Amino acid sequence: MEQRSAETRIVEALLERRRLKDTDLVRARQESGMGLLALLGRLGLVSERDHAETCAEVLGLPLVDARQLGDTPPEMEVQGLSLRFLKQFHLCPVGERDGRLDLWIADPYDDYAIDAVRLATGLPLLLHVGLRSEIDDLIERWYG
Ligand SMILES: C[As](C)(=O)[O-]
Repeated sequence: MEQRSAETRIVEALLERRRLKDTDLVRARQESGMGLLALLGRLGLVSERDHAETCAEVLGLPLVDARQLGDTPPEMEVQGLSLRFLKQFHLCPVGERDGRLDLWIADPYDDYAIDAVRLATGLPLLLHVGLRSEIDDLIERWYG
């Protein structure tokens, strides 16, 4: 159906909301490997909060914060996700309710990562956007 990419719509919304300066965006254009929004985050040009916010607006997804998560994992399995994978992709299973896996995710526009999670777990997902470092903190607190 194919109108514009989720990343493109997020970048456009960052500009329009003035969470990103057009001068900064023009300077950003690879090469660590690095997606555009990744590079903006790494150059210090978009805050984690405004990244999360905008991802949530564009994709219509709920936002979840660190107040909402307890000190140890809730219960449930969950297969196919190594601790390393969680850390690399910055996402974290946080619960299972009505036959769906609640997944806290930094980069909900990344269809490669999501399709990886869908295939590895074999579970239907419910995506919740979280600030990158908050997800990282929970992964470590809950594991390693
Ligand atoms: C470890 As889980 C599926 O119960 O957040």
